[PDB]
Amino acid sequence: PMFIVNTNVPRASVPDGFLSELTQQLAQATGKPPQYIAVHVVPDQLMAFGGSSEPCALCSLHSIGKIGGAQNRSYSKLLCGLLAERLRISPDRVYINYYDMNAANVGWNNSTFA
Amino acid sequence: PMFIVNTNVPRASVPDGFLSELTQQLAQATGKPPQYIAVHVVPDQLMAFGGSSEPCALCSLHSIGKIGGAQNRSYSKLLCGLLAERLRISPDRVYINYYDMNAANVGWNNSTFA
Amino acid sequence: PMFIVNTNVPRASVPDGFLSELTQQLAQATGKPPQYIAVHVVPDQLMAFGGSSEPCALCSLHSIGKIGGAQNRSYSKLLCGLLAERLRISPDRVYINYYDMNAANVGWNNSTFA
Ligand SMILES: *C(=S)Nc1ccccc1
Ligand SMILES: *C(=S)Nc1ccccc1
Ligand SMILES: *C(=S)Nc1ccccc1
Repeated sequence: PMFIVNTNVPRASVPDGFLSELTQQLAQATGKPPQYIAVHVVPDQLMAFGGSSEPCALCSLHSIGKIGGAQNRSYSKLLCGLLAERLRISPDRVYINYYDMNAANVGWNNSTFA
Repeated sequence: PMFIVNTNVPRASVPDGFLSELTQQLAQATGKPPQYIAVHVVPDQLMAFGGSSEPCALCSLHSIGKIGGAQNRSYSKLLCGLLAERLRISPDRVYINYYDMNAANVGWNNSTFA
Repeated sequence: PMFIVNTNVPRASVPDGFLSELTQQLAQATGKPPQYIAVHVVPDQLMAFGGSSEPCALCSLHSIGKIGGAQNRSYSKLLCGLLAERLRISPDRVYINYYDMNAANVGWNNSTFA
């Protein structure tokens, strides 16, 4: 799986260890090996949520399976919790788009996962 | 909707009020409350369109429904119009990817919209 | 088609000519005139792959059709090859998400491709 967070929170407000914590927590939540988890944090963005420039985030999670109603609710609780506790972003100012990728549509190591 | 614009136009050429204008115009265009709308503008990018580094944009619009042939043509006229007027980007150097998201695949406020 | 690369490799390590090379190589690979090809490279990113911040890349390729098992394997060999040669990123630290877009869901020039 891969997780991207885009936020208007400044770079200096992203704590040491944040990418490592995301990696560990995503491994735990998806049950997948941390070796293949990718994470990407993009601070200092020009963004608004509900017309307001208070702290917010727009995120994506891509996974080959492990995407669905109950799973995505669990991921949202986990990820909004992390964004609130580490970046001080209110959960009601976060969107996360979930993508269930077909293995044939994910490239890696000169080939695909199919 | 959530609207993201990535462009090689520099930050100083993005006019004051642009995020709010995008929010207002998308609210009016989708018939939705502005409290739902998220906007994200990413200037100063290293990009090319047709091999040329003249002003261009790569964009995404995500919505839970309200995505379809006629609706997407209307969004494109609106959004290319704003990019032309405000960022001086030719409409034939803009791509907008439209995504019809399922409510179960959009996280918000510790849960999803399902 | 549109190709986006997000990487932790620094801006100075992206060769002059890289966007033009990507455009030409993708034109040849997708069978499309280069006038339609968009490319976007995002260096200096805060990212990790497998918990490590060694060079890595997270990419996307969007196309109206011409996406599938064998085609995507060929794109992955091409694109991982270029990232390895030009940016010195190991192919096993690259993900490429492939998206088969419907023509009605791609805006361009005040309308869509439908
Ligand atoms: C998870 S091991 N990685 C992943 C899943 C889906 C798309 C890209 C990467
Ligand atoms: C477009 S109104 N944005 C949107 C719709 C539904 C849920 C969240 C955001
Ligand atoms: C290639 S003609 N351009 C393209 C394909 C898919 C989505 C956006 C742009």
